[PDB]
Amino acid sequence: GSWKKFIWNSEKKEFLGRTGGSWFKILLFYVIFYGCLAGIFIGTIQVMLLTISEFKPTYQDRVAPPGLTQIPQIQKTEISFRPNDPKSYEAYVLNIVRFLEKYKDSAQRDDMIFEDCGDVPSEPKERGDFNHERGERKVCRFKLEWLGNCSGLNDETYGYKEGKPCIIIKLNRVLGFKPKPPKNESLETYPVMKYNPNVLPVQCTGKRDEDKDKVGNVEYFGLGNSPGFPLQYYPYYGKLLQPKYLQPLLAVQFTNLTMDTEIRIECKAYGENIGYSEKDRFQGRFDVKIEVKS
Amino acid sequence: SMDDHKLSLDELHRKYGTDLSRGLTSARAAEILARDGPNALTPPPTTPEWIKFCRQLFGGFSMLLWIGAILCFLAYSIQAATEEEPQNDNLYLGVVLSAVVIITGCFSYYQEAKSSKIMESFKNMVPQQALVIRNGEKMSINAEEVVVGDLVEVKGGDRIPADLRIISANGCKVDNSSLTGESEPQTRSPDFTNENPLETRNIAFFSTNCVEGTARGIVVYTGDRTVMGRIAGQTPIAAEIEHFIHIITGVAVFLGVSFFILSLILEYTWLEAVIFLIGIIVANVPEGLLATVTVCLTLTAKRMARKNCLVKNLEAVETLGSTSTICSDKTGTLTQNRMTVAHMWFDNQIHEADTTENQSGVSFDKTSATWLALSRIAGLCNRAVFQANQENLPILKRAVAGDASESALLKCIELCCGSVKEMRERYAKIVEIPFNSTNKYQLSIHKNPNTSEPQHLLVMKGAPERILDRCSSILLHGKEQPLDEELKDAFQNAYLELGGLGERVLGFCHLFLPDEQFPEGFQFDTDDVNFPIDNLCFVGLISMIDPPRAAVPDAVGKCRSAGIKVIMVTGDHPITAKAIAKGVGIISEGNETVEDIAARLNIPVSQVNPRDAKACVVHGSDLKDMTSEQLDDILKYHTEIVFARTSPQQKLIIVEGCQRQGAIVAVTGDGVNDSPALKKADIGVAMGIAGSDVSKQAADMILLDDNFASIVTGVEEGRLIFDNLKKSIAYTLTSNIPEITPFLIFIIANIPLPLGTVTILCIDLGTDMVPAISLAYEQAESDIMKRQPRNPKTDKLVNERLISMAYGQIGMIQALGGFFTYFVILAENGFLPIHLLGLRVDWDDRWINDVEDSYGQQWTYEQRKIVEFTCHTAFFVSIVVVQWADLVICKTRRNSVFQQGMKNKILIFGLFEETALAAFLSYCPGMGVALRMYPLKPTWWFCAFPYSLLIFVYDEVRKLIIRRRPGGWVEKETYY
Amino acid sequence: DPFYYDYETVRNGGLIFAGLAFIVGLLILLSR
Ligand SMILES: CCCCCCCCCCCCCCCCCC(=O)OC[C@H](COP(=O)([O-])OCC[N+](C)(C)C)OC(=O)CCCCCCCCCCCCCCCCC
Ligand SMILES: CCCCCCCCCCCCCCCCCC(=O)OC[C@H](COP(=O)([O-])OCC[N+](C)(C)C)OC(=O)CCCCCCCCCCCCCCCCC
Ligand SMILES: CC(C)CCC[C@H](C)[C@H]1CC[C@H]2[C@H]3CC=C4C[C@@H](OC(=O)CCC(=O)O)CC[C@@]4(C)[C@@H]3CC[C@@]12C
Ligand SMILES: CC(C)CCC[C@H](C)[C@H]1CC[C@H]2[C@H]3CC=C4C[C@@H](OC(=O)CCC(=O)O)CC[C@@]4(C)[C@@H]3CC[C@@]12C
Ligand SMILES: CC(C)CCC[C@H](C)[C@H]1CC[C@H]2[C@H]3CC=C4C[C@@H](OC(=O)CCC(=O)O)CC[C@@]4(C)[C@@H]3CC[C@@]12C
Ligand SMILES: CC(C)CCC[C@H](C)[C@H]1CC[C@H]2[C@H]3CC=C4C[C@@H](OC(=O)CCC(=O)O)CC[C@@]4(C)[C@@H]3CC[C@@]12C
Ligand SMILES: CC(C)CCC[C@H](C)[C@H]1CC[C@H]2[C@H]3CC=C4C[C@@H](OC(=O)CCC(=O)O)CC[C@@]4(C)[C@@H]3CC[C@@]12C
Ligand SMILES: CC(C)CCC[C@H](C)[C@H]1CC[C@H]2[C@H]3CC=C4C[C@@H](OC(=O)CCC(=O)O)CC[C@]4(C)[C@@H]3CC[C@@]12C
Ligand SMILES: Nc1ncnc2c1ncn2[C@@H]1O[C@H](COP(=O)(O)OP(=O)(O)OP(O)(O)=S)[C@@H](O)[C@H]1O
Ligand SMILES: *[C@@H]1O[C@H](CO)[C@@H](O[C@@H]2O[C@H](CO)[C@@H](O)[C@H](O)[C@H]2NC(C)=O)[C@H](O)[C@H]1NC(C)=O
Ligand SMILES: *[C@@H]1O[C@H](CO)[C@@H](O)[C@H](O)[C@H]1NC(C)=O
Ligand SMILES: [Mg+2]
Ligand code: NA
Ligand code: NA
Ligand code: NA
Ligand code: NA
Repeated sequence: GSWKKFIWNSEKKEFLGRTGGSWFKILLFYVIFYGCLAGIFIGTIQVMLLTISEFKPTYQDRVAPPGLTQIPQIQKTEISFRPNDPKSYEAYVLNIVRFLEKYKDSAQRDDMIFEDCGDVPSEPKERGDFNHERGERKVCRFKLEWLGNCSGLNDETYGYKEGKPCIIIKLNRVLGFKPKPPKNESLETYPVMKYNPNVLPVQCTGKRDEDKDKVGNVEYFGLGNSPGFPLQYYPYYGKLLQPKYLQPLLAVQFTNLTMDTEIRIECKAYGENIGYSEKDRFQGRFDVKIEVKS
Repeated sequence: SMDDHKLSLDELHRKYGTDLSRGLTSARAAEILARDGPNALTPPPTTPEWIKFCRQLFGGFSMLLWIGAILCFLAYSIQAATEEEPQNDNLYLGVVLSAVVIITGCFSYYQEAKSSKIMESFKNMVPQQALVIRNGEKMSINAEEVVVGDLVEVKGGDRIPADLRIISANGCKVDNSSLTGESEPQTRSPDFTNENPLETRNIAFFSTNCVEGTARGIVVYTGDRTVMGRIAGQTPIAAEIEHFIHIITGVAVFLGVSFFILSLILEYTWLEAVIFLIGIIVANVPEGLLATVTVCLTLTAKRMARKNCLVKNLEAVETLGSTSTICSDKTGTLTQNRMTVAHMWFDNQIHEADTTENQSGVSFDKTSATWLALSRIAGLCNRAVFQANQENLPILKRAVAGDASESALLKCIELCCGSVKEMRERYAKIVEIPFNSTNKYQLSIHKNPNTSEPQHLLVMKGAPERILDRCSSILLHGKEQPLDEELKDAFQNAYLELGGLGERVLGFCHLFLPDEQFPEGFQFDTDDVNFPIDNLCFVGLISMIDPPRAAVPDAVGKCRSAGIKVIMVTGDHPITAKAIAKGVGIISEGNETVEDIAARLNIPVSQVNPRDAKACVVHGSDLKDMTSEQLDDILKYHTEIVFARTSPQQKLIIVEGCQRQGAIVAVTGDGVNDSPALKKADIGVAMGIAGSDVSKQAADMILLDDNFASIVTGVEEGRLIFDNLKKSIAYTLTSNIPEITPFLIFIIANIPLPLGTVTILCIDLGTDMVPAISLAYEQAESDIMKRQPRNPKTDKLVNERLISMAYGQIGMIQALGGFFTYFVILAENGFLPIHLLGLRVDWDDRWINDVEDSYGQQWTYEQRKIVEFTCHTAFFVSIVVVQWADLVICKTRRNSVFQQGMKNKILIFGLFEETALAAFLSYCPGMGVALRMYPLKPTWWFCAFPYSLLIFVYDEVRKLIIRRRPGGWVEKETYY
Repeated sequence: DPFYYDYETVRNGGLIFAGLAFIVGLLILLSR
């Protein structure tokens, strides 16, 4: 090839066609150039961060109706297990136990942070304003005993050992959001359940028509007797003003599932604020497929 | 078939429409033009337009997007067959990949058709002309309208218009290299040689030339019926572009395969990886830089032909711009070629110009025998006559047949001393010798009407220093006084102060052939040289002015500024040539030859060192006695060289000598024997008005107005294309860093992906389709004729400086301008910049529908993908905004845009097209489900304005440093 | 309402700007 000419000379001392005092300047230029570019980039980022608040986002319309999720964090909306096989349902129980750590009664004893809101559903509690004039805001404390037959004060496999499994439903946190339950015209929503003016109602039914004959009985567990989310929480003040906030939960158990069939179940939440989508199959709603092998 | 050469002239009456004299008929011309077709020729059939369209639509690099669209439709068909909820998002990808090739195929076809329409329009610009002898009288016609049974005349240098049959020939020798291949001139005559019309002295053929002589002949075969009518690429600047595209293709294919095998590691579901591969390789290769060359070359030729400079192939355009030496003739090119008579000399007296429109003015018409004798020489040596239809004007306005230098003194001896038809009345005619540039003579023998001098007299004119040795004994006061050395001193001083004014001079003499030997009845012959051509009777000199063309002294200055050597090659005396060269400015004011510096020091000439003289005047007889090493050292030390008394055969030696010193030579020629010099120089320039056909068959370009300034404007137009190509190459390469670096930061820093495949295709489609072609219409700069000629073996199109400017500097600011907008949108929706580091795995998990942001809110998967696709949309918009400033800074190279202007309108249409496409692709309804492009807030459109302004400010200040300090460090490292 | 942001006004403005910036480019190109 072209050896010993375009690599090194030592009759002009030109490595790669450039002398050593010329290699220094062309590298000093690029070091200074990329230094000033990094400086201008950091400076524009820093200036843009001054227009950003630290209590409220600038735009909230892309989380505007929240999602609705279920706590055994599963992989394709599928739950499948054998009750007489303690290695099939172990990951589900581990997920539920790791989620319900902060909801324990021994983790809510700090009375200067937590407070004792009522044991019946009530109106939303305005903690003030997003202006840092009162420091940290107190949080209502959620008792685990309201999730009875679904909490860890009993069967610690949460029903998975004895057939009938149970999920825990929660609504996604949106900063400043107060959910509006539907009105009471007795014609408005579907089909019929117990109505409460301070409860956002949730209902879990079968998806297809052969699933309504196989899902069996469905039990709900929450605060009170009307199934849904209580309203003396909301609207949440953000994790700067309210660390250790506890969102309300709702447990759902399926006591009479049909064996050896895959059952599709749809859970929907109703309200004026709550809206649904056709591409987002997790907005205001979700679905799960349960298959109890025997 | 048998041609009518065996049958004689009686059967030529009885084979065609009864004409062998006085023309055929002007009315029968339309009859035969109605009976048969025009005298045309088309052997290429056609290739149709649809196959040329399909070559563009399915060609190179556009079949990748066709197979990508096929794979998208295939994946959609498998999803729609075998599953419920078909979710047609692989159909919209297929129609996007279809629309992109349809748009780029239509655009490249439109560019190729617009270039071909200009290129097949340089026909019918200098059409052929044939000399027929129609009923009327010797007219020239469009030469596709020659009919059978017509009678044409062909002189020396003309191309034969159709297949002939020679009737009356005066020494035609033709060159039958069209069908034999031999380049030897073979004679033609109405005599018979062979019983075959291919090897006879008879009939001549289509597409040949009489290189000498003059012959009249009848037409037998026209059109696609003749003997030769029946049986019958890659510009060196396009080769560099299509070699550079190979290396960019290699780098793009490597980057595409290396990104493809990393997309599958991050679980991209094979179709997305393949479409990403195809998008990277298509966006990183500048295929549309190949049509730009064809747009840049062809349009340049269209600018040249409107400046009277007509190229014949596209390879001549790009070699005109690198010219280093122009070897030009003088009469007709540097001067106007309209001679007038001034400052005669006889009886040791320089007379006055005789220009008044009143007779017996200041000083003329002292009627001795001398003036009537010299007028007899001026009238009886001429073959030029006044044309017809001219008894309406008197002297200054008539049209004269023949050359200019004979018509000029015809226009002088009509003012005084009677008429010239009176002189044809008086004296007789026997024989003549026509002037050629190898003898410099013109002599003619004539019979006196009277017996006052009963001896028969011959008249002679020519070049004065070549006449005087023959025509010796000066007739001073009607006498026969012999020569003295002071008589030749008076002659030399007279020629000195006649050539000092820049005047052309001729010399005149006569002999009186005495009838002591041959009586009054005695026939005479010439090429039998039986008459004395030595010791004749000299009379005196007549000079003519020749005014220079009005645009020449600015053109010589523009050649001097641009570093172009100009060599004057004349056939005149070294006095007149030196005076004309000092007049127009070839020999500059400040350079001197050896002779004037020897005369100003009063020292003899064989003592001065020839290295303080920058100028030179080389006699033509000394050029024969120069060896090949004695020639190029005159082409090396002197800057201003003038060759005088140079025969047109000696031009080839000068061309080869200039080429042996490493130059690109442009050479002007207009004769039959100028053709060896024309197809040896790098640019042959023929003349269009006073030009032969053999000259404009052998030249690379034609001067439509015979002007030296038009060659210099052709050099400017050839110099423009390298700037205009470099600017377009520098613009197309800057959009590769923003199309590559998002995936690298996505895989290194683990942030959500800032730019996707569809928006890469949109970026490339808009911002590299129209504004890349707009930079070929850019005008010139203020200093294009202020730089050295490029050396087309050392200066390439693509440097190291160009690559480091396009990739290393402008592309990085263009990438940062989009990354800033990305962080702005994600910070305003709720994800601050430090939170984004390491979020890629949870963000792209389809079954995690509560992802916590900086404020504590929880996000569904399709809720956060809409924010990511808004970020993709604004990346595309910010790239458009910085490409505005890139296109504005790329239009100059060292001038600023404040002293250049915004007169390019294709560029402004490209800017508006960019902005309109970016606004429509974002704000149209239905774009969210097809392209997945979402609307932007109005305040997010101004996020890339600081980086556009930074590009503009930096690239203005760098050009100011280049202009203020030439040869500095910045011009070494940043001048591409 | 901090959760609405009507996009129809900016869409109308963007399409008006697209039509304007297209016809002005058409009048600049065909000005010859
Ligand atoms: C997978 C990782 C991807 C890495 C990032 C991608 C960037 C790489 C793209 C650059 C390659 C393109 C160069 C093509 C060369 C064309 C060949 C040619 O004809 O040139 C003739 C010329 C011939 O040279 P010459 O004729 O012009 O003059 C003499 C030059 N010498 C003395 C060197 C011979 O060769 C060159 O172009 C030399 C190239 C020098 C390198 C130029 C600087 C490039 C800097 C780009 C890196 C900046 C960062 C990139 C992004 C990273 C950020 C994450
Ligand atoms: C905020 C942006 C707006 C402002 C943008 C500023 C743009 C300016 C960029 C180009 C200017 C570069 C300055 C070079 C000056 C040296 C030239 C000179 O004086 O010649 C003689 C001197 C002396 O060398 P020399 O001319 O004699 O060359 C040597 C040749 N012999 C040996 C034969 C004599 O030139 C140099 O040596 C300078 C070399 C160092 C190169 C520059 C050092 C780093 C500074 C460059 C940073 C550029 C800032 C970019 C930031 C913009 C961010 C986008
Ligand atoms: C791109 C070139 C031409 C100029 C560089 C522009 C920026 C200056 C680049 C350089 C390196 C980047 C970042 C890479 C490393 C991080 C670690 C970061 O420290 C952290 O807080 C992360 C770890 C933690 O504390 O949790 C502070 C600096 C920072 C943001 C850097 C800030 C500047 C970045 C964006
Ligand atoms: C031309 C290409 C190579 C650049 C595109 C990649 C980005 C420039 C990368 C480089 C490092 C990244 C980031 C790494 C972390 C820093 C921290 C950040 O710090 C702050 O501004 C706030 C810190 C504070 O206020 O405490 C400055 C910029 C930033 C986001 C960097 C911004 C640019 C990122 C996304
Ligand atoms: C295109 C060229 C310029 C390369 C990109 C330039 C950036 C400056 C590069 C250099 C190394 C990159 C990153 C590699 C190491 C990380 C660790 C990171 O530390 C963390 O806290 C990350 C936390 C986590 O990942 O979980 C801070 C700096 C950062 C983002 C770096 C920021 C700058 C990156 C993107
Ligand atoms: C502005 C100069 C530096 C560029 C010259 C050519 C551009 C075509 C100019 C003409 C007017 C300029 C802009 C003026 C403001 C509008 C706002 C933008 O629309 C919005 O304001 C968002 C909300 C809405 O459209 O209703 C549409 C494009 C844009 C940036 C224009 C795009 C084209 C600009 C950059
Ligand atoms: C050019 C360099 C050397 C100096 C940088 C000066 C720039 C003009 C600065 C000043 C304020 C900066 C930015 C601050 C915020 C961004 C995003 C956006 O601002 C908002 O997000 C406010 C929206 C809202 O809160 O309603 C529009 C303006 C922009 C692009 C600004 C563009 C100009 C920046 C980069
Ligand atoms: C976001 C911005 C930084 C990108 C585009 C900035 C351009 C550099 C702007 C600045 C002002 C604009 C132009 C406004 C009109 C004039 C016409 C022209 O005025 C003349 O005197 C030309 C006279 C001639 O024909 O010779 C000089 C350049 C030009 C300034 C400007 C060229 C550069 C423009 C397009
Ligand atoms: N028709 C003519 N009869 C007698 N002498 C002539 C004639 N024409 C030209 N000459 C002289 O002979 C010289 C040689 O002829 P040319 O080659 O034509 O020179 P030129 O025309 O002056 O210069 P160029 O640029 O080569 S055309 C001329 O320069 C005249 O001095
Ligand atoms: C919660 O679980 C308890 C046992 O863990 C259920 O109590 C038993 O329910 C069965 C149902 O027929 C009765 O026969 C038993 O007598 C009950 N035992 C006790 C100790 O109460 C209880 O029904 C469950 N609650 C539900 C399903 O709402
Ligand atoms: C489950 O038990 C209930 C008893 O109330 C019965 O009505 C229902 O049909 C049972 N479902 C199945 C699937 O056996
Ligand atoms: Mg001539
Ligand atoms: Na391309
Ligand atoms: Na040639
Ligand atoms: Na570009
Ligand atoms: Na590209």
